[PDB]
Amino acid sequence: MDVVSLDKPFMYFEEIDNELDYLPYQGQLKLLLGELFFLSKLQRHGILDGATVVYIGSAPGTHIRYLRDHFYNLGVIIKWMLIDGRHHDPILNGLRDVTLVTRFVDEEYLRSIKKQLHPSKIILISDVRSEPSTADLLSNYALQNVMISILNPVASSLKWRCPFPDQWIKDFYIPHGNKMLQPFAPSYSAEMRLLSIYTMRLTRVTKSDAVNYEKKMYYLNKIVRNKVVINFDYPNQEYDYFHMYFMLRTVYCNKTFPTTKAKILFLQQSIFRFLNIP
Ligand SMILES: Nc1ncnc2c1c(C#Cc1nc3ccccc3[nH]1)cn2[C@@H]1O[C@H](CSCC[C@H](N)C(=O)O)[C@@H](O)[C@H]1O
Repeated sequence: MDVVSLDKPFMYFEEIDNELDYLPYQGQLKLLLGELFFLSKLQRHGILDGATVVYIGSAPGTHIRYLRDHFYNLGVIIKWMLIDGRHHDPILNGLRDVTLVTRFVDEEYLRSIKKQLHPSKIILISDVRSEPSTADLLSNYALQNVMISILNPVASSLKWRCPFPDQWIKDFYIPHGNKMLQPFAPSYSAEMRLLSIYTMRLTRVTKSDAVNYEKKMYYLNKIVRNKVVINFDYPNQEYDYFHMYFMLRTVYCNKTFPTTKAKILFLQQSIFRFLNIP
């Protein structure tokens, strides 16, 4: 891995500044970090407390247990509602504050869960997916807009991977938000998480945006993520660990540590141990 000297990683897609012509249970780690990042940002904004997290497409959702235990141990009052047609990981069983729902959501069912949660704050996390086609994605993203227009969450994190330019169909619309980059994504994934705080204006996505995404993400996965951050004071200086480190320092802990590095190391250790990563 070519060596590089960096002050910070790319945290949002907008920050990628160049382009190029296109672990065990790593998937749970990718979800866990981005959702710890998203929910920790909401905690900083004082809006996570008293909210209800509605996670659609949450199964098996092994990592969600770590998320709940994290905020439960910080004293943050959160109710979870995990909805999926598939059965969740049994490690999510027996938690009074976690509600498991075995159902594929449609418009009608989004209306009813809104009814039963209103007027409580809703935080939406979506990871629904139906290799997928461009029509599958357009259906998925429409459904996610339908989640926002009906559930009207105070914040959302949405699965967001633009369709490839060579499989384009039609321009579509997605919510405004920051496009959060995911460490420990698959080697050449172009998926981000669309993070939005609502104070919902939609954005047109065009075929040129699909070209910009494909090239920016390829540069990120070929060049950026294969670097060693040699100034990085950490047991592992590979970029994805550099990237994970900067996400993890937005996380709160009841425990006190002598240094920030000691805090990130403890958190990473905790996360890997629960996910059974060496
Ligand atoms: N409507 C839904 N509601 C809820 N969950 C849904 C869906 C959905 C769909 C659909 C669909 N196709 C249609 C075709 C025609 C008409 C209407 C249609 N509607 C898929 N999923 C779940 O998304 C997960 C992705 S992996 C997450 C991984 C997870 N985040 C983890 O932590 O491991 C899977 O577990 C899957 O079961």
